[PDB]
Amino acid sequence: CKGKGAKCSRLMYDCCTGSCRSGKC
Repeated sequence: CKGKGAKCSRLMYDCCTGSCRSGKC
């Protein structure tokens, strides 16, 4: 996963601090 506002995916939600938001957590 990753920190908020970091690289993300709305199919993985590789956001430690949240969900994905158009490729940014």
